[PDB]
Amino acid sequence: PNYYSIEDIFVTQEKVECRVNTKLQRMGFLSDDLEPGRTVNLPLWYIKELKVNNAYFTVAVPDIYRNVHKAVCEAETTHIELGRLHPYFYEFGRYLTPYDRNHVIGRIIFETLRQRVRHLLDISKSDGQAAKAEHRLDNIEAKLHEAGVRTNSQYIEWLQMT
Amino acid sequence: FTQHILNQEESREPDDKRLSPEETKFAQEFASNVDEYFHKVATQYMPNQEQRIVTPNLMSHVFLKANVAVPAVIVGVDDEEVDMAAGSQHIIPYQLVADLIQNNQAQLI
Amino acid sequence: EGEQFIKDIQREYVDFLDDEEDQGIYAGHVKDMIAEKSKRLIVNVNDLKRKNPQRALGLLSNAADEQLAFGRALKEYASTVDPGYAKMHEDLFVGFEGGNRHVTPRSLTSIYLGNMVCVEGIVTKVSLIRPKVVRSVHYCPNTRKVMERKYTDLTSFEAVPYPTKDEDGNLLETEYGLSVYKDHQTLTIQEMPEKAPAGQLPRSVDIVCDDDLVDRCKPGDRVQIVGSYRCLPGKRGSGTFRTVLLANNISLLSKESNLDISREDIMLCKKLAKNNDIFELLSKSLAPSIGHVKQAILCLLLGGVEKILPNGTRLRGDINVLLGDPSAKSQLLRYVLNTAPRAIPTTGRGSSGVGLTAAVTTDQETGERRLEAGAMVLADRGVVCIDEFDKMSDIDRTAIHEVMEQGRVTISKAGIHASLNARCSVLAAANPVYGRYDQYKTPMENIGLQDSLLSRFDLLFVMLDVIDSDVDQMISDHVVRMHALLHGKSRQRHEKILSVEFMRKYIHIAKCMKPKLGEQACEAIANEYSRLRSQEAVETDVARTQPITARTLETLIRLSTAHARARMSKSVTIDDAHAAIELVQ
Amino acid sequence: MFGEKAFDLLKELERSSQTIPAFDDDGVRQVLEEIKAIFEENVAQASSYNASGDRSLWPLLNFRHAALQRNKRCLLAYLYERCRRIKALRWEFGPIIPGDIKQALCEPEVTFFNNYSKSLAAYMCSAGYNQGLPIDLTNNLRPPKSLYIEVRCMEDYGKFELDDGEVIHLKKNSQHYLPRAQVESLVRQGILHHI
Amino acid sequence: MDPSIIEFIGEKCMISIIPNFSNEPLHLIYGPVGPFRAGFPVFVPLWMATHLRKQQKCRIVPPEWMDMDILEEIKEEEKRSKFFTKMPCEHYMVVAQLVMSTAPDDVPRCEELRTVIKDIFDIRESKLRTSIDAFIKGEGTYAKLDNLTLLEIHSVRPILPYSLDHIARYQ
Amino acid sequence: INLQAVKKKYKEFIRTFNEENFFYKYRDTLKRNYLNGRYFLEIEMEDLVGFDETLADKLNKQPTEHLEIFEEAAREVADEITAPRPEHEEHMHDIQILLSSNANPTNIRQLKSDCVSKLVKIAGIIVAASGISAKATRMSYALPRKCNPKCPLDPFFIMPDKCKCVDFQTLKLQELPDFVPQGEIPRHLQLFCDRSLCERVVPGNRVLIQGIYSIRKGVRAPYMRVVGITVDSEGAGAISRYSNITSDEEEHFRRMAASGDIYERLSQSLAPSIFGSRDIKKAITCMLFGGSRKRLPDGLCRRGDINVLLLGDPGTAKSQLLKFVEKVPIAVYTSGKGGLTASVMKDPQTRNFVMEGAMVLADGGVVCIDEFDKMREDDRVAIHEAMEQQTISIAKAGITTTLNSRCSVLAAANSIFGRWDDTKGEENIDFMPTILSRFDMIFIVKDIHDESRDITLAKHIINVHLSSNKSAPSEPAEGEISLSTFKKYIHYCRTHCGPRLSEAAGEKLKSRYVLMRSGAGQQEKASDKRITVRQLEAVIRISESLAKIRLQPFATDEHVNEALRLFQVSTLDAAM
Ligand SMILES: Nc1ncnc2c1ncn2[C@@H]1O[C@H](COP(=O)(O)OP(=O)(O)OP(=O)(O)O)[C@@H](O)[C@H]1O
Ligand SMILES: Nc1ncnc2c1ncn2[C@@H]1O[C@H](COP(=O)(O)OP(=O)(O)OP(=O)(O)O)[C@@H](O)[C@H]1O
Repeated sequence: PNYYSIEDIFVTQEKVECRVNTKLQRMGFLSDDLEPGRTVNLPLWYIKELKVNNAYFTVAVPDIYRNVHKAVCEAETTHIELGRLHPYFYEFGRYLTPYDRNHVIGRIIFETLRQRVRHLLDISKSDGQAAKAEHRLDNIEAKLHEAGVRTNSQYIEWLQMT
Repeated sequence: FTQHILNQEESREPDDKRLSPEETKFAQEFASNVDEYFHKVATQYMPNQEQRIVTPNLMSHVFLKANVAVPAVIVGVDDEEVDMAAGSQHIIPYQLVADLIQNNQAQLI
Repeated sequence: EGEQFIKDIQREYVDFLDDEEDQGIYAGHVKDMIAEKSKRLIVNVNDLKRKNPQRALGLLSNAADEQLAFGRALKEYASTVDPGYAKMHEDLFVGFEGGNRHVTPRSLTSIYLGNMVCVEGIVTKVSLIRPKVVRSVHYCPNTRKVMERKYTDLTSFEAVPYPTKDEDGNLLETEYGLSVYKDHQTLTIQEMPEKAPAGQLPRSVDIVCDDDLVDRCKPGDRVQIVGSYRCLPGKRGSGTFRTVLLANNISLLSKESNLDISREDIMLCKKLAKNNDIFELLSKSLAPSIGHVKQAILCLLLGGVEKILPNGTRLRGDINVLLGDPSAKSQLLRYVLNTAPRAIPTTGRGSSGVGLTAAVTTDQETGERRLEAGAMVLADRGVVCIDEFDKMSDIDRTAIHEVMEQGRVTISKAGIHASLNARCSVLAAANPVYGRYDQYKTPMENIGLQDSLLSRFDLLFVMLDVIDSDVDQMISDHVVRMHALLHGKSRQRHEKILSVEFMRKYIHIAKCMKPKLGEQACEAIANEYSRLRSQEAVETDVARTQPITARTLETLIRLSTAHARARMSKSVTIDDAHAAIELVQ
Repeated sequence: MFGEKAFDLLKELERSSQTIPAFDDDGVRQVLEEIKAIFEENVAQASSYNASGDRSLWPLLNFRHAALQRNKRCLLAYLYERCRRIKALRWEFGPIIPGDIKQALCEPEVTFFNNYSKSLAAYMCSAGYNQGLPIDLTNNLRPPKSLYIEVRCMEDYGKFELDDGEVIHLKKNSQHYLPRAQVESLVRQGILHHI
Repeated sequence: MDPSIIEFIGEKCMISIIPNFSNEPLHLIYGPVGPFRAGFPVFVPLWMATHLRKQQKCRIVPPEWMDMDILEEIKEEEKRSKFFTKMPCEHYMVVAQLVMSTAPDDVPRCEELRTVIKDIFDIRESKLRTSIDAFIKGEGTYAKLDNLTLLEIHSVRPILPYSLDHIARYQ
Repeated sequence: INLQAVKKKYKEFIRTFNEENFFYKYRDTLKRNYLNGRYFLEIEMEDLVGFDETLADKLNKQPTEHLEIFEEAAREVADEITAPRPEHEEHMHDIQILLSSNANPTNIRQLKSDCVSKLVKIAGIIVAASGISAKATRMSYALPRKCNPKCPLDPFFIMPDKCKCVDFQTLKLQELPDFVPQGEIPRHLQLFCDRSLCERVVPGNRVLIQGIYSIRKGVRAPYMRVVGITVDSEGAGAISRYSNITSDEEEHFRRMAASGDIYERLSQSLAPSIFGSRDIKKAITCMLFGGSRKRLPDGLCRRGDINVLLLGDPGTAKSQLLKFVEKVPIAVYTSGKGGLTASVMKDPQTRNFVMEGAMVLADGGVVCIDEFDKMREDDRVAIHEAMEQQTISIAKAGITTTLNSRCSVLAAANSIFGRWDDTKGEENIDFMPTILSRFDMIFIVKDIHDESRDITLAKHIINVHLSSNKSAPSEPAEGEISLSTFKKYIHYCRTHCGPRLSEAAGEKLKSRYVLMRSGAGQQEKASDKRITVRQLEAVIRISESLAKIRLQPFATDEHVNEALRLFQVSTLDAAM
């Protein structure tokens, strides 16, 4: 029940900082009653199918995801640097996009990965020994990264009977 | 693609065009087997009551080889398929073109 | 007027002036209509890329005169918008303000030349000031034509440039007053070093500044800057090369006024102030990573209270304390270096500059005669820590006596009589002479120094470690707890009501008030001091009751003052008395 | 861990690339002792008056749903990668020389294994010839040459060569009465990079 | 995509050589082959010249597009080729390798040809990256093949598209 | 001539390098350097003989010019391949070359007037080198008179918007310790480095060097630069920061890791000549490996490494063991007589108070000393401090730059009168306990008698001490081999894994330390007369080290029974 991949369930787990609009009951995994407004972390599976118009919880984004960095990184779409404080960053909106109520995120994501349509000019080889640039990585670009390394490493073997 | 191949085949079970019989032999053999292997996981408590699909996607960009009129022979395809040729290509995906290839008008590489 | 594209560039920075965003906001009610007159407009490169990318990244690739074109356009604009304040006929440099490339002082490395970029490092070498020579409205009574001649140098723009016997031999009275002047400055930065590979030496930089930007912090803080690169002199055309930096606005990154402080955050503070049993929380706030004090270390983090008289004298307001065998006393002071402002550790083995200078200079560019700084004035209006105290020499101790107790530093380095205002506190660490010992022989003489200091300090005190066979499993329980979020919600808490950031933000108002004494402290303090000097020296404690003086009063009043700042009760009570005094007993 | 271990589950085969000592049936036992611990709650409140028909129970439904998702699909991986790598070496030989052990057959896998063997049975029947010539397809690629001689190799074990020799000792110095039909299985399992 | 898979494509192409025999113990195989007699040319595919030249039976000579002059003017045509250039048989990067491997016991000028063919190879390859630094807006109805070859394009094939589709879906 | 070189020879040389297998070029290497911003290239010096037989014998004599004809050929051959079409040479760029060889190393004592303006090869050692100021190539030395109404006598304004910029670092070299310093001390030399080789050599390493001995102004001055540096292979002479290790090396490494007979193999690794002393040795090797330097949201940067102790009667091979621990990633050694002060001196140039800074020099290395005993207390307090917080402070003059360094430490000793103290009570140390407390290991040495041991230590040493014996039969033992492996293996293993404990280890360790402290207190009460956090926070580091060994992140307390039975030695040593 998904767009599978070997990352079968690095898929619906990304945790958020959702707010509260009105009350709920019996939080279960965390009172059959609560207040209007108490910040709470939540996974993505059960929220995946609870009706963006319906309002138990609120317009809700994380802070790296909040529009300030994301705007100035569709302007810093030249060296927005990643690391591993948020390793995957490439199809989050491919669920989360419509839940903002301020329609911002899809264009950001597309520009970022259109920069990979601009970026991988360079990543075309395995020149020598093992590992070169192996921690600025979402682990979906890592797939095609290894793949291109493979195709070049074998194309090398083509270049003569070698 | 053992999942919804069967839906087209139960749409008609085409003639020698789409599939061959021994493949269907295989398909039913395998579809039965996975369940009788799932036997020793959850079949005293197998499900009590659609979503398992594998190979549906029809937009993986491929490379075309035209073989036709050097002008733009316009045919059944969603996009602006303009500028068809005799030795050339303007790249496209597969949803919009599963039509020319069944005519053997065009080719892949 | 050089290459003709320069004027296209002038109009292209005018092309920022289209509509409401800049034609409405950024020009007009911006400095002079609002009448602050801080000439430097506020630029943000991102909007420039969002309007003119060729003029955005033309700037962060070259700055030959684009600054000057910005200034030309600004004066052309304001001359139309409001010519009344168009009477400052100079360049009017502007922002360039606002993570494209933010390498360290260690990596300002053979490129970025001709670029405008970012640096971080230490506020350091807060240094000397001079004015600058611009242009002067000369005059000749023989002819009575007030001519002019502008002077340049490379550190202001590209080119390089007084008149006597000008035309044929007529008069020249150089008229000042209408001759103008900027302000000038020079200092440096060092890498905030803890990113270092300590197999290497953290490297350095060189920075120059200009007029309305001058001398904006003290050496010993952390800072950000964003500036450009220039390199003038000979380089085997005559001898190699050098660096300097300009083109910037200042950014300090350790403040609270940086925070958007409206009337709501104060409102949360004053709401929650009504909660009484918060002292025991804030004690358990400071050191969430360690038993064990900090109820009062807090008060040390509140400076103190200053009290003066008409045209008489003044006192020092702050507190200083310390008490212990080895194995969590040499790891409880790094809750100061990186919890709260102006915190500087010192060594325990370092001489000649705790407050000394040595005043050494060697033929400066100007006539710098004699001065260097110390290590206390850096900590004015705050705190100091040290490790390894008792092993310090018996040289500089008396300087500590003086500058602590007298609350002023009025010293001389054999050339110049000196005076300043340093009104700080200090800590250190502790070690007995013979290791694991404070109890069987005596409580005193296990420390081994003058009995004058406990007047200068406040407390004769005690600190040890072991337990018998019943509670040893209880310390096992706590040690295993030390070795999540469960049951620290039995500790009814939040990571925003108890934290670092909000905890820091309760500095401003607790230090802005002046919680005066009422009267009902008086009889209590008097009767208590009576009992204190009477019967603290009996029942196994006779020799540990020597250092009493009439100094427990100024400490008590420091204490009730500080405790009156942590909830802002503009008054003082008996409950404050108890919470302030129970330590001494 | 709460749905992570399958990358740990194949780690019995971490070394087993092509120098494989042997293989085992790891990582099912406590892991499907789970599933009968949880169905109780997964169907506890089925159309019940436990909450009198109210909206709040929707996390429970999806809890069951995602639990099934993770369980079943890790099962698909523990099935399919085993079959696939074994299918690689089972293209490198028929059931002439089967697995190193045949002790790590996770018990129901008899059906699975042998069905795929009968995949190749169908393959042989239709392909090769209509009646079925089992078409020599991935091993014994000698051009037409002699039928009976032995040669040198590089120390394989498993010792399953039942084909047409008395005892050939299929290792380095499997050097004995080897016919062609005896030696009909090997090209790459770790044997004859060197004649 | 492999180093040899496309030799099960490309090696079927044809050249023309001279063997040294009369007709063999069998004379001719029923097919497009011509008759076998020494001292004269015969036209063959390329899955034998491998088998033949090292079987010490015959000589071998190349097609005409292998030279210096034609492959010294095609490059200066290629320099202004804002799109593509001349294409001698369209899988000519592999016939060269399988010729210059064995054949050079008798072929002439067996290095400078390598020089020029790589000098065309690299320039066209670096061309086939700059399509990408202009390929905007998901333009999946507009691209280049016009006089492209095959032995380069497998050096891109699994990298870009396999992710490009499910990525640039947004437009 | 200037051009006949670039006209054909260098320009076609790179183009012509041909071995089938279609690798043997410097073209593809140049491009795959170019793509990733590197801007360099390497060559040997005996490949040109594979191209010609003259140019090399001209490369030695006039190198300074040839090594720019190379740069011109390099860029004019490389910018043709920059061109995808005429539309992506955004702009050209300059490169630097490297050359290497395997000819023979020399010594500093032969660098004289004849070996000047000429290529060389040497092998030395490093102390320190400068910072990174600047130097450039051109802009818009003698700058003559003419001007270009008058404009007089040299009015030249540099236009440094239009100047350029390359690097500058000034490296250093001291000799090796086996080329007649015997009746002398070792001399040394200062150097020069140009564009891409700053941060290529930290001080404290073994070098190969390719350089040139040229001057700046008849008593005029020396200096040298790099002409394509390379490095040393004293086992792994230079394998200290970078990685030319390959997947083969990672493969061999991790294939050694899972081999579960490596640790008891490695307890016999250090001494191919010494007998016995194995429980002493099971944690002289873990000291290298180190555990975890876990900082937290509060202050507690808790103590990362571990520390060693030993004191014992002479005659048990202390010195050779510590010299060996120095020998086998980076470290240094003194013993006594040295500091409590650090280095606030003054360069007589400019008269400032610079900070030269040598526990600095083990910030990833380690340190070993003997004689904490016979060096008195004026220099023990700075080292009291350093090895518990690593924040080496400074407060002398107007600077408070409390820098830091992460170092461990190893301690030998000598007690008076042998085991006279060690039988009876409180003369273990004569000085104080808080550097006996602040350590981890507690390993005493004795030399007790027994005739079997006597006769065995007799013949065991003779076959060792007979005619440089170990040519053949040392490595033929099981796995006790190759310190070079140990160097590279450590510099992997320390720099990857971030291990930490399980659940089950914690309670068992707490109960065990509880019983330890209770036994100490009972010895206090069972004698009517007289247990730190440091002991727990150190013994945890041996679990850290072991998990570092086998490369498993998470380790067990049953895995660590060995460690706590090592600490048992300490416990029953300080038994009294
Ligand atoms: N209650 C506690 N709170 C915080 N840390 C603790 C506690 N108990 C033990 N520790 C840890 O144990 C170690 C104690 O060493 P510490 O730094 O206190 O020595 P020290 O008091 O500086 O020694 P000396 O006073 O002789 O210089 C520290 O690493 C500390 O983190
Ligand atoms: N257990 C041993 N097995 C083999 N050889 C030994 C042993 N102990 C000592 N030796 C020999 O003696 C020498 C070691 O003596 P070492 O220098 O350790 O004494 P030391 O510990 O320095 O004495 P002190 O501590 O009093 O200075 C080595 O050179 C070695 O050849």
